This record gives sequence, structure tokens and C-alpha cells, in this order.
Amino acid sequence: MHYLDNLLLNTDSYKASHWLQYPPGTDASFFYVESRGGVYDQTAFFGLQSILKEAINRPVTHADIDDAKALLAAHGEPFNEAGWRDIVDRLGGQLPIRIRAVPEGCVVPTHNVLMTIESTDAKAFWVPSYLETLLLRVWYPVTVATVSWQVKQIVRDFLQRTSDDPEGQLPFKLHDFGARGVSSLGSAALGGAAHLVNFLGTDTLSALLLARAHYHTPVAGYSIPAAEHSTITSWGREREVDAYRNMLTQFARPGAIVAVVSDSYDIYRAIREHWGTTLREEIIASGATVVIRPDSGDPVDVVEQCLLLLDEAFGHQVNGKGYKVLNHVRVIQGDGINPQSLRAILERITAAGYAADNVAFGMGGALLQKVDRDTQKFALKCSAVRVDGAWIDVYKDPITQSKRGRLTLLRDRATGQYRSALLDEVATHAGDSDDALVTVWENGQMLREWTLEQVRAHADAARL
Amino acid sequence: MHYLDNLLLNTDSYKASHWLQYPPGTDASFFYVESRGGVYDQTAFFGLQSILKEAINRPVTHADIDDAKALLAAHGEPFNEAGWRDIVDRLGGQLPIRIRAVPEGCVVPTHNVLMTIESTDAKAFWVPSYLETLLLRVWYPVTVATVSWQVKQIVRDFLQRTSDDPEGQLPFKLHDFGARGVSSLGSAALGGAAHLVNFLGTDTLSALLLARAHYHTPVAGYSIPAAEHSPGAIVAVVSDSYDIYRAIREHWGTTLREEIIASGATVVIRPDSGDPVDVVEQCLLLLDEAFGHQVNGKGYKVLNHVRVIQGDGINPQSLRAILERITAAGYAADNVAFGMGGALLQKVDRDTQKFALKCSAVRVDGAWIDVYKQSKRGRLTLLRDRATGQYRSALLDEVATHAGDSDDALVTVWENGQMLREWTLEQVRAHADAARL
Ligand SMILES: NC(=O)c1ccc[n+]([C@@H]2O[C@H](COP(=O)(O)O)[C@@H](O)[C@H]2O)c1
Repeated sequence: MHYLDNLLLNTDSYKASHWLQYPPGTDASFFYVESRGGVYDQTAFFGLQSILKEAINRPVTHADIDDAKALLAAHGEPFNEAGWRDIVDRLGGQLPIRIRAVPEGCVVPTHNVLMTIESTDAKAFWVPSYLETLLLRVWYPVTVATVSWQVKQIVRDFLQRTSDDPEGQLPFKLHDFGARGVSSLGSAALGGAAHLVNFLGTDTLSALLLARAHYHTPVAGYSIPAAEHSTITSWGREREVDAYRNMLTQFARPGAIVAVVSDSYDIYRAIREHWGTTLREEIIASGATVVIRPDSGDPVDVVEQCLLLLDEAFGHQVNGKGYKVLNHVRVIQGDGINPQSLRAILERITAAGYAADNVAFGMGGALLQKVDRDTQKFALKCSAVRVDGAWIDVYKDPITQSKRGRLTLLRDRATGQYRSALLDEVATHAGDSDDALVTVWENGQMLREWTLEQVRAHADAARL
Repeated sequence: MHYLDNLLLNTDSYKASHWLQYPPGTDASFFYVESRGGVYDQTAFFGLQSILKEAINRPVTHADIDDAKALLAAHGEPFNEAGWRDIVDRLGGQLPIRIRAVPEGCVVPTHNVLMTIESTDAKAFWVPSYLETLLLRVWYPVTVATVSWQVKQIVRDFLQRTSDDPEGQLPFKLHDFGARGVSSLGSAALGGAAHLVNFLGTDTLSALLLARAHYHTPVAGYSIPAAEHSPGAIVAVVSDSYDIYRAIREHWGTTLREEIIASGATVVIRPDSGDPVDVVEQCLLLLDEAFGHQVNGKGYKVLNHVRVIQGDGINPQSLRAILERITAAGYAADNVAFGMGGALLQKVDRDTQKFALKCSAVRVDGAWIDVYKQSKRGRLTLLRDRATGQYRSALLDEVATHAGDSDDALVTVWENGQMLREWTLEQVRAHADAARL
């Protein structure tokens, strides 16, 4: 929104004053971004394109400078007015930086250069450090994309073992429910979009809006009509079955998919007590796939139970792998899902003989909110400065061998393995490796740009 | 940004399909928000005003409907085109709802009505539930404001025991360093603002912009420059426990100290390594050796010329552990401040305070009926007991019957396109500050 538009105020306060802290005769700076470890050994890189389009969407102006000079003096921070005025007057307000990055969607082992930021102007060498705050927030779409990607590898494994069509099934197995459980609208759009790197099912409309505006994708994902807790109960307990039948009247057509929520005990009652008998026929006659979502009881146990109970209500087919596929009905567990309980469910149900085709998984806050900058120990570090015309390495520990100097990422041509290297070694090892980064942004201009489909192809091709 | 400027698409996909799921003859609905428990026993209510100003900043338009209709059909959801067109053509595109809420800054025990949402138009009764997704996100400013307020009560306790000016010291004792570690710019602005409900110090400039645009506050908070070491009243310098020790014993430290006192500025040391508790106590012990102290009127030591801010590993537990160690060591709580970043602005979720928005009543065939899973149900509100200030939840019909003992504690903040009751941040700060454990 409009009150946040000024780029000069999109930073931590203390970093506005960093230009005064450089040695005299400093001429240039070079930064890199990496995951220093954390929950997973590899990260799907995603979201930088959206961050750049949204946070650097116009030249800096004199009005930006006036506003930032006034606020920062009152707030108590020094502000390099003359430095910003020169950038506006001489460089047309375009940030004199070059950003290189691994193509979005690639999956890269931890401890590797994911992007570099370099100054492209001697006077305005300090601009990269000014952008650390907004750039380091790339940790969020990277981490969400990674969590979603890791779940995809678990689901893909079980579909490969138990499904006749594992890649036809896989895009719909993890559904984003996190729009209400995430901390703002912008994070819903960006984290939801990061999920869509790996799957097609989402209820986070904001992610469609971002994918459409920033990743050239008119309709990045899909969903289905689904019942709410509130709507069912408000019919009253004496007409509760009529609420479910109305779901069928409104949405159940051949080839259509409709979800209904119910607590686990009512599901058991409906299959035992024969008032659900007319619900079964209307379900069967509809030709629709009715997805049942249990919303009480143990997240793992209840899936297996629903499968067994629905099997006796609706029957099953045995597929080519020897696993049962229920007729007409499916189960989605939307509660308590994380990579461990998800794996537990899949282990439980396939051991019971049910194909992974039968179940889907909803994740909300656990996908979009329960991540932080430490999940993958994200860092954005200075690695080199040019002083008195000479580049000097910048680092803290000499060990982690530690990354220093002007850096890039290499991909080995035969194996596809990644490794970080000095820009000095992109020759030399030509023949065995190619430079895996690309220039995505330079001096106010976005250069290399991806569609979400291009992002999806990198992520889908990556395996554990 | 502009690509998110369509309220019809600020919701969960399935809510597009929802108006068809009510029983026939439904013509009103009623919802309330509460914390169902979690980490703390009470929540500081904050952020709804920002959410409404941003998420409902204009009347819905026909362009909004065209856009939503096309996207939702392709996405796979039905779309109540006629219902939205009616809201545009008949109601000027203003949402027919009434939102009531406890004044922002109030601190309310869990399991209580914090806000209510009611429909005000028979034909458009389904709008409150459409808005659940964006309204329930109020959990985030509430929870940041609560974590920040819970910390404040801890520091306050130790300042009342050890400081000669507890309430003058308190507003600077928790600083926000959270902008790198939060998921987005908008979260940074809103969560940063939620912290400023309780304190004055922040490095999250985005929070100043939100407070200025949404809470009528030009300069909501302050900071000091920080020499990272590889007017000017106060300065932060980064260090470690051993570094201070080496300065004391190496001769470059006696001229280092000469410069510090000759400058007459207060130096704030931030250690960035070591056990949070041990490193604060040791820095204090070494800084006392180097610069001396005064004994304040409670008998605790206040260092000359130096302060310590611990910005690493801070949470309500380590924070208290620190305060306990230094005060047992005889040091006043004046000497130290605390920084939180992602631990404040990011490491919270909707389950921290178990936030929920629930339908409690619908009108069907003329008659109101309760909706529920003893349970809270019906058309609800919050009461404040007039003598004790204690809150409880009640049915609207009970307000008059207890008018002698209590007042209705909600206010109407928003109705039919118009914000009514509206707060400055200083009013919010006053409610939070008056509340105690
Ligand atoms: N289409 C749907 O049924 C839908 C959409 C969004 C959220 N939800 C529900 O909202 C809850 C989300 O919980 P969390 O966001 O805290 O994970 C879950 O119960 C989820 O099932 C359901």
C-alpha cells in the first residue's frame, strides 16, 4: 500500500547510517546470500523476482529523499542526503547495483552462494548494504518453497510405490490453507506463491494474484468448493444431513470435486447408522469425487480409520501396484500436518494396503507462518570491498576455507552438483562446470525473468 | 501493492462457494473473535484498525467483480456475481457489516469476546464469513503486542524493585531488531507497530510508516546509531565479554576510557556472543571495574557512562533469567536493555494464542438461532465490571440487566463502509500501559 512505497525507509534504521562506517577510499562492495544450514540440507531458491519487482518498482525521487531525511532525523538516525541526491540527480534514481542469482526453482545444497549483490558505481558503493534488510527477507519464500518441496519428495516416494499414476496424482496432494494463519496479506501472497512452485492446489487466492503479477502466470493454481464448519452446524443437528445433501445439489457433477468437513465421530455414525444411506446413493449417482475432511481426533489415526470406514461404505478397486483405491470418495487431512505426521499417515495407510491416491494433505500456518530466518539459517554477508583500488577479502572466521572475495556458484556439467567458487575459477573449470548464477537485475533494470512454469520445471526436476 | 487491490480476492478460495451453503431463509449472521488460550493468559488487543484501513480502503467496484469473476471461474470456484453486483449497485459498494471491538491496547483474559462481526443487510447476510480470512489475521498484531506486553511486565517488575525511575526507564528496555527476520514488508510494519504499543525503541522503520498512516502518529519510536566496529548523545558499540576484559588490561584501554569519559556520551555495549545471561553479568562486572558506579536510592548499582543491551537469545525466559542474575549481583535494571528480532516479529503463529473466529448465531426464517460446536453462543459482547475493571463475555440482552455493575466494553469501530471509533497510537499505548498482571 501507498504509505510503504518509499524504498529509502525499507531498511533497518542502523543500516541507513552504514555509509559512514566504511574505510576511507572504499570504492565498491560485494555481498552474497546463502543458507548456513538448518532443518534441510538443500533449499529451493524462490521469490527474489517478486521481491525486486515490488520493493524496487520505480526510481528514487527527491520526494523520497525529503521524506526519509525528515523521518530519520526525528527518529534519531544519520541519513546520507547528499549520497541519495547524487543517485537521483546523476543516476536517474536507479540503484547502481548488479544482482546475480541462481534461476528460481533450482534446489541447491546449503552453504552455497544463492545470490550476489555488487555495487556498480564508485561514489555510491554503499547501496548494497542499504538493501540488506529487504533482500534478506528472501529467506521467507525460499524457506516456504523448500518446505513444500520437501513434502513433495515424501509424497512422490509413496505415490511411486503405491499409485498407477504418481505424477498425475502428485500436483494435488498438498493444499495450502494458510491465508488466515499467516501474518499479513503480502506474506500470504508470497508464501502461497512459494507453495505453488511445487503444487497446483491452493485456497490462498493472494498467491494467484502474485503469480499473475510477478511470475507471468494468469491462473497459477486450482481449488474446489468446500463446506465450512459454520455453514453445516447452522442448519441445526436435526437437518445436519440436509446441509451435506445441499453440498451435493450445489456442486456435485460428474468429474467435479467437492469437499465436506465433518468431525470423525459423525463420519463413523454416518457409516454405521443408516440415515447416511440416502447420502451414499446421492454421492454415487452424482459422478463427483467427494473429498471428506475429518476435523477431530488424532491427525494420523483418523485418516486410516476414514479409509477403512469409507472402504466398507463405498468399496474399492485394486490398482496395478496391488493397492486399494476407494470408489468415489477421498480423504484430506487438514489438521496437524507437518512433514513428520504427513510421513506417518502415508506409512500407516500404505501399510494398511491403501494407495497414496486416496489421501491429500492440507497445511496452513505450518506452511506459511511456522518458518523463520533460522529454519535455514539464512544470511546475507559482505564478502569483499574495493579500497584504494584494490579488492580485499571480507569474512570473519578463516574456517567454516570460509567464503570470501567476489563469488559465484558453479554447476558441474556431468553431475549437476553445485559448488561455490571465486569468480577467478569460472574459467579454469570451464569444460567441467558452468556458472550457475545469472544476472537478474542491474542498475534499475530487471534482466532475466522467469515464469512460474519455468520455476516449477527447475523444482520438479530436482530430487533428493 | 496494486496487484492485491481487490477485496473480493482477499479470502480463502472456498469462501467464494460459501453463500450457497446456508439453510433456506437465512438473512443474518453473527461472528466473534477470541483467544482460546495458548502461551499467555491475556492478550493485548491491537491491529484491527490497521487491517480495516488497508484491507477495506475503498468501495467494491464493478471492475473488482469482473476481475474476481474471471479469476475464480478459472480457478475452480463458483462466484456470487449477482450478490456482489447488488452490493455495488444498491449499497454503493460498502460492505453491510458492523464490527465491534475492545479498544485497542486493552489487555483481556483469554476465552473472551475481543471483537464481533454482524451482518446488517438481509440479502447480503453472507459477507461476515467471506471476511474471516483477512480479519482472523488480527491474531498477528495481537500476539506480537501481547508478547511485547508480557516482556514489559517482567522488566517493570525488576525496575520497580531496583530502579529509582521505573516508569521513565521502562519505555526503552525492549528494542525491535526484527525487520530482516520477518516474512514480509507488511508484516514488518504491522508487527513492528504492535511492538511500539509497549515501547519506544525500534529499528523497524516500516512500523513508523504504519503508525503514521494508520494510527495518526508521525514519529512513533526512536533509535540510536550503532558503530558495528568492523545530538550524538548515546551510541551502541558491538563487543564480547573477553573484549572488555582485554581493554581493561591492555594500555590502549586506559586511553579508550579517557576518550569515553571525555566524550561524556553514554556508550551502549551489545555483546554478540556468549550465553545471554552470563555475558550480560560479566560485561556489567567488567564495565563497573572500568567506569565505576553510583548506588541508587534502592541500593542498586548504576554504572557511570555505559549501558548494556543484550540483543541475542532473548525471550521471556532468558530475559527474566538475565534480570534475576544482574539484580542478584547488585546491579539495577537501569543498566541493561534487550533486543528481539525474529523472536518478536516472526516466531509467533495463530496457535500461540489459539486465535479463532467463530459463528455464534444466524437469523433463519426471522428468528435468531444459536450456533455452536456452557459454550459461548448467540449474539455476544464483552462487559467491563465498573468497580474492578475485570472483563467477562455476555449476551447482548444481559448488558442492560447489569448496567449498574458493568459497562459494555466493545465499541463500534466500523459499520457499512465507515470507520467510526478510531485510535491514535498514544491512546493505544495508554490502555496497554494501564493494564498490569
Ligand atoms: N478449503 C478449506 O476447507 C479451507 C481453506 C482454508 C482453511 N481451512 C481450515 O482452516 C484451518 C487452518 O489452520 P492453520 O492455518 O492454523 O493450519 C484448518 O482447519 C483448515 O482446514 C480450510
